[PDB]
Amino acid sequence: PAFMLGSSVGNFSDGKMGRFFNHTLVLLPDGCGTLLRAFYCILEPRSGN
Amino acid sequence: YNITEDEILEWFGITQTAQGVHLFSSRYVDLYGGNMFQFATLPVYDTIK
Amino acid sequence: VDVGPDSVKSACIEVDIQQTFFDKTWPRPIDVSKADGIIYPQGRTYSNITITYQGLFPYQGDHGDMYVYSAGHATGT
Amino acid sequence: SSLILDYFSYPLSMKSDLSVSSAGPISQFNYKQSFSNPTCLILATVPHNLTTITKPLKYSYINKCSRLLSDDRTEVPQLVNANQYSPCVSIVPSTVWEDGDYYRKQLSPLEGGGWLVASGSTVAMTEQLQMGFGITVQYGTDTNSV
Ligand SMILES: *[C@@H]1O[C@H](CO)[C@@H](O[C@@H]2O[C@H](CO)[C@@H](O[C@@H]3O[C@H](CO[C@H]4O[C@H](CO)[C@@H](O)[C@H](O)[C@@H]4O)[C@@H](O)[C@H](O)[C@@H]3O)[C@H](O)[C@H]2NC(C)=O)[C@H](O)[C@H]1NC(C)=O
Ligand SMILES: *[C@@H]1O[C@H](CO)[C@@H](O[C@@H]2O[C@H](CO)[C@@H](O)[C@H](O)[C@H]2NC(C)=O)[C@H](O)[C@H]1NC(C)=O
Ligand SMILES: *[C@@H]1O[C@H](CO)[C@@H](O)[C@H](O)[C@H]1NC(C)=O
Repeated sequence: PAFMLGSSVGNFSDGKMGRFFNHTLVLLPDGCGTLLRAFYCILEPRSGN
Repeated sequence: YNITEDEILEWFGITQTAQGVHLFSSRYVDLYGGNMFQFATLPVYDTIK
Repeated sequence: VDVGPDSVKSACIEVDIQQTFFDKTWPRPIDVSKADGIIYPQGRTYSNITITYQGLFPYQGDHGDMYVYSAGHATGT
Repeated sequence: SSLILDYFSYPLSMKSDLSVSSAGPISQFNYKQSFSNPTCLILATVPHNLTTITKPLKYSYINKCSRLLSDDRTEVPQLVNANQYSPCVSIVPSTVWEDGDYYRKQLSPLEGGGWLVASGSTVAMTEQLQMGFGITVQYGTDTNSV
């Protein structure tokens, strides 16, 4: 699975729950799950379709 | 982190202390068993809520 | 303070919500007698003894927060 | 088993606020020690024959941190925990421009609602920079290996 951890909760551009401000911890598997990448970094939304 | 691909059930645990975020798993030690065992000590700066 | 390149143009692919499909029951409560999901002592193991340990642990028989992943739509290839 | 060590800018003026039982703003909203772990405090100064370190613009700390609820009548006090950070840190910048700076932000109803505010104070840069180190040890949290 993929994990998202933080300390701030807010709404998206459409008002739906899920936005996490500031630094956020992300756990994500890759390479068909062989790699287990983790990072507590800053995430920024995109404004596309 | 590297985990070999297989078809064996496993376990994972996550917690936090003042040291940081501790990640526990059974893939490092107890492959055929299943128990928590220390593999990751993420140096987090803030408390996760 | 790191690096990392963006993959493609800012045009995300479409995402749907079909959580009614994902709603199903596969109850797997944890059995502590079956030794599922117990945090080991962090640096001091033991052997062949029965010992009381105070720490962070789950309740016996919790339905939990079971989640399931699914594949996307596809027509042929 | 492990050695944890925090460094910060700490001049001599609030040295008497370094006590655990002190009720000053440093122990109120800035930093609190571990009651259950052995601690050491070091207050040091930049040597003249040492150019490998720099100094901040000015010292700054937080004198007020509380939560305003959505009812506009109830204020919840905040307490700093052991090696933890107050939510007011998320709205207070690292360098405070001037004394009496007031910072405010909106709190979501999932996080209790209302607003979060804080107030800070600044101390002018003296001739030489003084800093503080906090040393805390852990004996059994990992393999005893330092
Ligand atoms: C998929 O993974 C590949 C290998 O892990 C990625 O290549 C790496 O991409 C990451 C960013 O995504 C970067 O690795 C970073 O390294 C920096 C410091 O290294 C930089 O400097 C050295 C020389 O000093 C240079 O050789 C590197 O290329 C970096 O420019 C760290 O601060 C980061 O935390 C991170 O580890 C590199 O760009 C690159 N490294 C290597 C060894 O190939 C690949 O980019 C990933 N996929 C995508 C789409 O990004
Ligand atoms: C681990 O502890 C058990 C419990 O005492 C030991 O097993 C006992 O050994 C005696 C010796 O004859 C038997 O009479 C008991 O019936 C055994 N009890 C059980 C539950 O097996 C065992 O020897 C110990 N093992 C080690 C390696 O110390
Ligand atoms: C966290 O994010 C909010 C909103 O983006 C911002 O107002 C605040 O200053 C940020 N705090 C930190 C410490 O980055």
